[PDB]
Amino acid sequence: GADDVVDSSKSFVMENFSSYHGTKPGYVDSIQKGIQKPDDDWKGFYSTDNKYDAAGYSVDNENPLSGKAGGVVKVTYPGLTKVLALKVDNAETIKKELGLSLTEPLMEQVGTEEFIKRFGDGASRVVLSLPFAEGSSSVEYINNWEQAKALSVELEINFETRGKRGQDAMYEYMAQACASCINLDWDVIRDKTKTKIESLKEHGPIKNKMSESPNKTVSEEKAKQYLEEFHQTALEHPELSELKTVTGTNPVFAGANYAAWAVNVAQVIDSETADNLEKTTAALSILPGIGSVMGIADGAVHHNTEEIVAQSIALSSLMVAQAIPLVGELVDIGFAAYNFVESIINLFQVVHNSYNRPAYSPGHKTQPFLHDGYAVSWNTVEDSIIRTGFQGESGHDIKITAENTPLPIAGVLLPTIPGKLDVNKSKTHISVNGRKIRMRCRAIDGDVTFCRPKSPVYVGNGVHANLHVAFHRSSSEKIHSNEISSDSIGVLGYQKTVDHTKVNSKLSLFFEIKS
Amino acid sequence: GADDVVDSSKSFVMENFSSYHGTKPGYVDSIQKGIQKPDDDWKGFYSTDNKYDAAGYSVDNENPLSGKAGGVVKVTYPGLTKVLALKVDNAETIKKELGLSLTEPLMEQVGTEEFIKRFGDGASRVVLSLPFAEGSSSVEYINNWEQAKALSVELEINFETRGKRGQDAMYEYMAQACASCINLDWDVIRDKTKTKIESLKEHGPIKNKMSESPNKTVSEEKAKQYLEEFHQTALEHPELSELKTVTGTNPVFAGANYAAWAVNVAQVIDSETADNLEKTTAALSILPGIGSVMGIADGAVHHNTEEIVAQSIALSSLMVAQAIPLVGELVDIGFAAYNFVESIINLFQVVHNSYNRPAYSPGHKTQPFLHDGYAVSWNTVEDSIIRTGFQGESGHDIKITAENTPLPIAGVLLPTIPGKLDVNKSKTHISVNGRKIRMRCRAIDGDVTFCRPKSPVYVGNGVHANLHVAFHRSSSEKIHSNEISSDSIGVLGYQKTVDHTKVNSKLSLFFEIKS
Ligand SMILES: NC(=O)c1ccc[n+]([C@@H]2O[C@H](COP(=O)([O-])OP(=O)(O)OC[C@H]3O[C@@H](n4cnc5c(N)ncnc54)[C@H](O)[C@@H]3O)[C@@H](O)[C@H]2O)c1
Ligand SMILES: NC(=O)c1ccc[n+]([C@@H]2O[C@H](COP(=O)([O-])OP(=O)(O)OC[C@H]3O[C@@H](n4cnc5c(N)ncnc54)[C@H](O)[C@@H]3O)[C@@H](O)[C@H]2O)c1
Repeated sequence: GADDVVDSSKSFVMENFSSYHGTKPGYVDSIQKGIQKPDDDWKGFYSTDNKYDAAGYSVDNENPLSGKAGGVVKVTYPGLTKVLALKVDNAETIKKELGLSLTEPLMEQVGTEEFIKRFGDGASRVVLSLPFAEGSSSVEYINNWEQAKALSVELEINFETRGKRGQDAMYEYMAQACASCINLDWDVIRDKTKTKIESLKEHGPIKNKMSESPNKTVSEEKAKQYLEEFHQTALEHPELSELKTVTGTNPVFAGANYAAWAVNVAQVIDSETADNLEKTTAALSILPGIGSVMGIADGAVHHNTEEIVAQSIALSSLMVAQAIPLVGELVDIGFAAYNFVESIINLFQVVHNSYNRPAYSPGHKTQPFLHDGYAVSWNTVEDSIIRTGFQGESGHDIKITAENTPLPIAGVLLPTIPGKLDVNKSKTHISVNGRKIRMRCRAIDGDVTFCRPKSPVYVGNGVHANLHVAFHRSSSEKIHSNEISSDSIGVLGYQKTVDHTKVNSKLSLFFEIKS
Repeated sequence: GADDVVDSSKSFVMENFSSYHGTKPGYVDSIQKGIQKPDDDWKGFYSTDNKYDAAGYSVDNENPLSGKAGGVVKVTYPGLTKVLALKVDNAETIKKELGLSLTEPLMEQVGTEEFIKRFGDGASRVVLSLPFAEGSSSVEYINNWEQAKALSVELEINFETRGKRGQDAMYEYMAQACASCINLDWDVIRDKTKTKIESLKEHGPIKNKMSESPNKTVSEEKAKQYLEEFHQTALEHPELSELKTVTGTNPVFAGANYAAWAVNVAQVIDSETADNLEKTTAALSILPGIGSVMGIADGAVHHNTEEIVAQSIALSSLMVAQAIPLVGELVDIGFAAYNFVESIINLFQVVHNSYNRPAYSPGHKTQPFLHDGYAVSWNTVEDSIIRTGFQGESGHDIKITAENTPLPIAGVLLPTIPGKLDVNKSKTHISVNGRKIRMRCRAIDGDVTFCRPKSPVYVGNGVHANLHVAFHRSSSEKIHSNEISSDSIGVLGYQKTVDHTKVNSKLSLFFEIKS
């Protein structure tokens, strides 16, 4: 009953149990006067244990994208509060398993004396606990509206009082979460951006380059052509010197990408959109290629300095202005320097926040490694863990497929500890659409066993494989932090005779040793 | 104990319990005389319930790729046999949970009187049952060597007696599994191939085109250039007319791809490799681009006629011959018409076998939909099922990420049955690296609700999202086969103002209604 829906390991009675609530502009002051009710099973006051998670619930409901953020308040229950952690979020299952009345709203029942007597363990009330979200270690608290009347409300922060532009106050606060960490000063970036734009517009070669602008609707291919030369010319400016160095190698940061982005923007911004930050943001947010200007690629935010960020934004701003008359419909005039910059700043902040949050990189846990047309991932989280300290076997499933045409899997490289952790050659195989292919595994240079499929393996649209790696433990001795050669399994795809040195496509699955 | 490792639902006592075993050339006749033993926990005789799965175990152990296939025999146990289905393949877990001696080999213990008395349910012996493989509905039987001595062995098929070339006899037999079904006559294809090659070599314009071959080591870029013109010229031949029509539209079947493939082959075939079928096959099997010649793309085998397959193979054969002197190292002479054709035929057969086997297409069950840089999939099989016939809620997790740079998720389109099956707007959200974004969902034209994220959603390397769709059932009435608008959920990525008509990247997740 209660075992099916309640997580005892994670429930607890606490004195002065505190949590956080994010609220909208206009209510930061009135909410500190008291919590009050402004499916039914879930009608309740919502808080979280994470204040920066609370912050995300503070944006003006009618302008969720660019709107103003209100604040975060701390709500404390005096006395003893019982946090009942739930293993399911289906209310009928909860009411049933907890033997509750299958009719009255779950939350309504949570605030009854009987319910508090039964699962409160002496606490004055009960607050439901649920995981905040997939990919979050935060929890979500669900307070019964009546019991919530006992909450003491204190202010955490009022983003509006910080008097900063856009959602700068909210994002810089959340950034406090990680003290890597992208902790940028947007006031500094906002100011450098304006200065740079100014210096660029008022610039000999740039103004000269502008002269040659067809300054009339031209074809898209000609637009990009002009834009790529403009970009090249603009990057010579002393103000964009660092950006010239940082964007020199990675192809994602090339001029063609800036030009591509610039024309794409100029194309979707009509006059009414441009005269609205919310409308600009919604328009820009669905465009591809924003990574070229943000300097984000290969899993890293490369433009992580106020100086380089401001040069990148100033650069695309100038180009959007050039692109508007060639492939647009409005007066680039303000847009490029006004809402374009305001909207893009906001988007950077959204993406920087994502990378500041703890997340699994490709090939880790059940997160896919996408590369060369292939998609590989550990079938389950348990699969990605190699347990140690016992004599025995273990199996590990790795899912494999390719996007379209049939691509080969040459085999798989596995890290070992010869004697302690070995490949179990008889249980290691790969099934392609069910055809269980046996593998010829051989120890190679450097504590790695290379296993090859006995027959050809190809994956693609409609064709998938399950790589089942079996390992053998010769002793109970725990593998130690030096023992295994590496922390990944390497699935090898096709062979490319590139760099005059033939090599395979490598698809890595990262593991952790435990127990 | 036994509940933890034994699947009662799938175990049974059967009279004359039969199964199949695939064996190597040289043993098809001697194995019919009796089963006899030629980790330890798993030492046993191996059979399966699928004869075409058995067939795959018949290839000459020293030439697993191109070698000769022996046969399949049927092994029958007289009397009553108890098939004990196992829920785990870890022998220590089995011996422990079944209270067996944790020392003696599991299989050794399976052939004891005591063990047969305990779990045989009166049957003369016990055979272990295990799922054959991930992606297979077949089972694997594990016979105790001693008890296996009672088996009656009958012949199913001897591929060698069929007297066909390569592994034609084995693959055409397996093809019998699906009676779509690629059931090709390789003798016919082999014969048409030779005829076509002949007609091409002895052909005015082709011979003329050959004349102009630099016929000496030229650069790779020049090689492809010559090869693309040669290809174009060769496709005009009356013998390759159908192939000219079938390869006209899909870019994967273009001449650049044939030329690319041709030079890639010529590049990896040295003399010793070329004089060995096993070595040729192993060499070719790791090359990319085989889908252009097989005519396989977008999840379908397009070249599915003996006529069109033979034209495709004849065409690449001619080109490999041209590519050898330009970007190779041997005498194209025999290779292109000898082992090249033998090896490629084998590879086609491997891939056709994959597509003949039941498999889940992208976006179905936990199989990923890969498109436009995004990777999306149902978190679990249960998620991909929408259950009906009850009043209540259900949640469905969809995993989302993109390969590299930050790409947007505009929102998600969901099929409904207004009144009966609705979107639960309060529980439907998307978490990006943990940031739980709420969604504005609105009913639109045609029994579809479009939900948009309240704030910008971008995914890419290091950034992932979990789309959690919540549905609401207003009555116990079962959704019927006409009710829901479609069988998929459509996640929308970036917007491309292509075809002068702007559209989003569409990523579909296919579901099934059940219960
Ligand atoms: N806002 C949060 O901190 C928070 C925390 C965890 C989860 N959530 C999630 O967000 C969704 C909606 O929750 P929500 O709280 O933003 O919205 P809600 O739908 O409950 O609306 C209540 C809104 O009115 C405001 N309000 C103003 N004065 C109040 C007062 N005196 N007492 C109580 N509320 C007052 C709240 O701040 C909130 O913005 C939830 O269903 C849950 O998924 C929100
Ligand atoms: N061959 C099959 O039909 C079959 C079926 C299901 C699973 N498997 C799998 O293939 C792996 C190895 O099994 P396997 O059977 O190919 O190889 P094995 O390692 O048990 O080797 C025995 C080989 O010797 C042969 N043999 C010849 N005469 C025999 C005789 N008189 N009695 C018994 N065996 C005789 C068998 O045909 C087989 O080819 C298994 O571990 C399992 O994963 C094989």
